[PDB]
Amino acid sequence: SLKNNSSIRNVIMSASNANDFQLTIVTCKQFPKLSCIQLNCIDTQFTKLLDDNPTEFDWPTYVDQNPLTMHKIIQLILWSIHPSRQFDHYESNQLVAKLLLLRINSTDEDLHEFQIEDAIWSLVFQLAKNFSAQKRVVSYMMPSLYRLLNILITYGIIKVPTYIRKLISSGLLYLQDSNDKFVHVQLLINLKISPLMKSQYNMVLRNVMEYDVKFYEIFNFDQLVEITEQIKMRILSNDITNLQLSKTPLSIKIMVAEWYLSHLCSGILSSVNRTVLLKIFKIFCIDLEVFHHFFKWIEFIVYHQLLSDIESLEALMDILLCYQKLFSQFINDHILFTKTFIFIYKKVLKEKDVPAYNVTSFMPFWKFFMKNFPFVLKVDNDLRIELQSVYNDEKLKTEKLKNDKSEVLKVYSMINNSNQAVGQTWNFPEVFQVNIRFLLHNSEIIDTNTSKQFQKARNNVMLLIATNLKEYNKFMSIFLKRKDFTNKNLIQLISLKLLTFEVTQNVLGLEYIIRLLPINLENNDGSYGLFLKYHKEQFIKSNFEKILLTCYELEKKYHGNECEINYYEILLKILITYGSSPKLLATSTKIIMLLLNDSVENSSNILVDEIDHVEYYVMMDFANLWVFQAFTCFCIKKIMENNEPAMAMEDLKNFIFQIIEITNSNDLCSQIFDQLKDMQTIEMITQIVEKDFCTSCLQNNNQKIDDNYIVVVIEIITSLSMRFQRETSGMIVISMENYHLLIKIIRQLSELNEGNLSKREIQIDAVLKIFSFHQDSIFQRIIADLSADKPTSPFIDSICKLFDKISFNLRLKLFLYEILSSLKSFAIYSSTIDAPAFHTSGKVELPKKLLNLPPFQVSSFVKET
Repeated sequence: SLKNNSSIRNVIMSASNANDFQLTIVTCKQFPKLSCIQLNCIDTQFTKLLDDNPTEFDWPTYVDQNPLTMHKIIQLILWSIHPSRQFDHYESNQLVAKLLLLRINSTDEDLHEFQIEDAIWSLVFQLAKNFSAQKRVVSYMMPSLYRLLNILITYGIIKVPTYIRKLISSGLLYLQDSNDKFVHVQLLINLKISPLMKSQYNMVLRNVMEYDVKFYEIFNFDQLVEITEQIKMRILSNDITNLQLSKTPLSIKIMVAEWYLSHLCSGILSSVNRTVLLKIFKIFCIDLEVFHHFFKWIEFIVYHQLLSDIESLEALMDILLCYQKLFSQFINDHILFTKTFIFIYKKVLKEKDVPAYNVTSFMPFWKFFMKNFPFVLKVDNDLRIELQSVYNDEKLKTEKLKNDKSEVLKVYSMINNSNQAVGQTWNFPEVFQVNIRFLLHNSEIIDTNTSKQFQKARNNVMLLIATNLKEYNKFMSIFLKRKDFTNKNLIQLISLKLLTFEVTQNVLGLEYIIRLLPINLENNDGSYGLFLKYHKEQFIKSNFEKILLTCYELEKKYHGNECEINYYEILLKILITYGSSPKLLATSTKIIMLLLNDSVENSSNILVDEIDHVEYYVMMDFANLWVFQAFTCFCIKKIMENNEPAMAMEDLKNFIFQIIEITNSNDLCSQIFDQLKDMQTIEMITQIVEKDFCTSCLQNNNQKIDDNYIVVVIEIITSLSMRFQRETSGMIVISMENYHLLIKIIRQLSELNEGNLSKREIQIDAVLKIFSFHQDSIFQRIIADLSADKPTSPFIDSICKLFDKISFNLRLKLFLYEILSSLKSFAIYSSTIDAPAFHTSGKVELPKKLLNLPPFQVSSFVKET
């Protein structure tokens, strides 16, 4: 409510980001300016995945501001962090679209988005390295928005008309204007019948000095032929090459996917094994047909079932899908489909029948679904019991021998005794030799070996652990080979518990270019799990700094890991803790420059000696990815506060805070910065944050003190002050502390000044009232004032009481809200006095005057109006 005035001011507005002069030297990238912060909203988005975020946002009417802001967040920071981010954004937009009551502020939103996309092109301009990365990354975000936007709320004709109007402006040659139109026109994914007349005509107009030139449509036909020929027979290498060739044009790939999807659906024979992984993986390369893959999977589900071993592997894909799985909305059918597979299986030779990956998915569905149905519940209950029963019967060795014998196919070599002792070595050796090459004539043997290894592990957990430990000690297996092994059967936890320093670096990043079973979840889970292990490894890794391999990799990994890791609330504290340590750890000015590296990496993310103010400006550039900025601010604040002199802290703390706030000079950004500085300070120390608030209160009082004398720039000053003061108050409330700094002289002076002139009160009433209300919001100051009256001799008048009375008299018709606040304060004061008078009564006699002024019934209520 502190920033209520600011919201009204916002109109159709746009955002342009300009690099700072200091930033240009360090090649820093500016973050597009935002009308509103909704930082809490930004924080929510990071932890939104695998939770029911959509129903809850509905509660807050942030569609006018947050939805536009949400698009920016989706575009800006997730490569692997938010796989379902564009889809999630579409869902958010879709929800808003569904909840439509008026034509106004609905259809236009799309127009505004188009304008924003156009704005991204403007930012790139000509020959700007910093601008290009932002614009280029912005161009990719715009392409994703165009795919999502086109499907639910976009017009092919309206977009074309806007582009035509735009060229007109660019009659005089402009380097920036020509490229953007061509780039956007190039992959708008328009319907073929509609697009040919319009797209070709547009190209003809821009044909001069254009590389694509004429016959853009023909290129689409040629691309479709190339995609189709490779797809029908073999051409696995060719398919990969086709994407590389077709990287330039997104639209051609989209057309090809539809043709591919139809062919897959038509074939009566069910897809199985490697082909399914290859079919989806190849399709995965083309970004546009995300839905098509899901539809194909469902149809496979709809169609006769494939091999059982493949089905287990297939679920892996579903697990990777995560939040994106929800978009398909085939969950009711899927449960039925899952049950159908359980019903369908008959001729399965695997005794173990492990369902842990499947059991985990079912558990996620129960937690995620939050609903009860007849078909779903019975199937889930039935699935848990069979796995439990096999484990209990797992100890018996006849079932183990029988399962082992079938894969082995030899009756005599049961190997029942010491199966782990010999089979594991064989499993370890047989699997290792052919997995890397992946040229085995028979697909059946590797699977059989894997099944045998799994069975042994299930049979004796302790024995399996011992065997795993033994393999590590021997160290006869290459690290590259080991990574492949970990993906399919070896446990990451065992690798994690005991590993070589060189091995640990290898363990963190795995290459999936070659076709293989998806291992996206285990790696994702470890990263999500902790911040101490990674930081510790980097620190230990950083110190050696040798051989230009592990050390080089570690620096890259740490920077990459922070960017990759989502700014979760739990994660942010860890991130702040690590960032603070990094900043705090450096003992030299040159290292200070190194942090510069982090900001550049964050604003890039592509696979003389100055002093404090430049750093403050760098902190100021930020839009949403504020964990790093917050940590830096907190460290700086802590250093300034800890000057070891009481006098020194006031001189420096006040100056630093004012400069940082003055430099920001904004609303949402300023609020975020104050909160971040406040949040970081509060997080590090509850008392230090309280100390900052007292300093802030003193700073606020000084600003408030000027108010009587200055009489100027109320709007700019109040917005920064209320927001900072409000944040401090929130922190204090959170800190469960009612303690406040004492500045009796300033509040009284302000009240007297306001009371004396009616006209003065009328001018800038909202700013004055909000400030006074914040000051009296806390009951700590009020209780102290009451004590003095009891303490003071005789019947001497109270200045504060007089000021309050004057305000009550004076505050008539200033604002509807102002009156309410005044009434509330008066009511609260009487209650406080009553609370104070709980012992024997100290006589005041000013209560009657106060009581008469505030009433909830009859004439008095009207009197307030």
